[PDB]
Amino acid sequence: AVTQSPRNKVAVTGGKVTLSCNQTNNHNNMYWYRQDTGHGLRLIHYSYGAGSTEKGDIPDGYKASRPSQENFSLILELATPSQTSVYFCASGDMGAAEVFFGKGTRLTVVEDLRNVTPPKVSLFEPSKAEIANKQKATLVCLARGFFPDHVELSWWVNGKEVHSGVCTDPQAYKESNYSYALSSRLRVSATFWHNPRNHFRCQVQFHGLSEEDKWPEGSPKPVTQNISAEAWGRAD
Amino acid sequence: KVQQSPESLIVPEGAMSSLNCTFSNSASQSIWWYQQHPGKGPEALISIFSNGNKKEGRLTVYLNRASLHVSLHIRDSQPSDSAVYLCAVSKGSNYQLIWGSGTKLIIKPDIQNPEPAVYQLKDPRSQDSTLCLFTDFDSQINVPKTMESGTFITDKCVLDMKAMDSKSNGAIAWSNQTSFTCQDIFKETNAT
Repeated sequence: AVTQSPRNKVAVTGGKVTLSCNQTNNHNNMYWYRQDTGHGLRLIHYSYGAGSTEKGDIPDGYKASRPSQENFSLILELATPSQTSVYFCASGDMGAAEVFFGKGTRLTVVEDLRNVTPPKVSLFEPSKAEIANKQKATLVCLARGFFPDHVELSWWVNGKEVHSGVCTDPQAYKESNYSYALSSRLRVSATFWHNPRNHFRCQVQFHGLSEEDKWPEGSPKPVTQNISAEAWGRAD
Repeated sequence: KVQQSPESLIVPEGAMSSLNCTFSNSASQSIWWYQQHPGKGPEALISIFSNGNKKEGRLTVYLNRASLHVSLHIRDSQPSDSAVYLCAVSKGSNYQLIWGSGTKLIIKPDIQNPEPAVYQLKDPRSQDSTLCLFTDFDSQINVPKTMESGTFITDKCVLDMKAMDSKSNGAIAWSNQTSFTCQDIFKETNAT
């Protein structure tokens, strides 16, 4: 319905970050909000139609434009780590008090981009005790050391994304001052795990740098990327 | 100013999840409940305009403009209905919403045959990498973190799927020196 872009973003203190929302509905109001822990949403500003953006609750370090009634764009002229947040866009009308929301932009603001690094994904295979004694086999995926925590974890059994029998940490653990950790459990039937032909892959999608960004380092650039650990069903 | 009942709610796969809300203008013309799945933004779930009950599916919402309290109750909570729950209030057509503090409701797996087990699992793609899986432990056992600056406990996880019975559960731990036993002096409530 509504879309935003980028959906993730790293910035350095001092950034031309402009988030851009578009409602291919026909709504005449367009809203930019941010969600930080303890607030549900706080409005920054909004446009009542193509033309004039007006103001909001949090307009400080944020400006906006409404070049189209189907595009409302928020700018952070000079970044600051206080603007590290999740940003939601909305589009509204007078048909109802109900409003329509974009999916999210995760913006993290750092002092040194060298800290942005993709995760280490490890897939831990089921227990002998577990299989034998409880006739079930939990594999455990664990991603350590990534920065920032713009990620999404997904299991993939034999090429198909799976959800049944998957339970995953709600939020990411601050392992250290940068490295984040995240874990996830996939339980299945021992008869299924023993099949030597069933292929389990845990994939972490990580959202690092935009290729428009500079990375003069001795190591590879931490762009957006999938990183998986795989394992096949064994017999003993 | 609108505030919501728990910041944080975890319930097993069958509970009645009960969130509450609080506006200030007794006359507020409307109260909305928005759901926010991981990966989506708030979709609108359900509305109260009048003073009473409003069942919708396994949802009920009750308002009291002479108590300033709106509450959303979920009956037979599902994995599927775990998300952020925003309580907005549209005190008029011509006003915008005033949003709430939120509530992170999360549906733990419900372990009906508590069969606790500290297993330890091994990294296939070699190293000396192992970790501990503390699985099948009752809907009561609480979980803080570890004993030192070289260990990690992670709390009870969060299901994502509507149907099965082998819906995985468990805490997990790992250490940063091969010296520590996978069943150490655990900083939590334990039960055999």
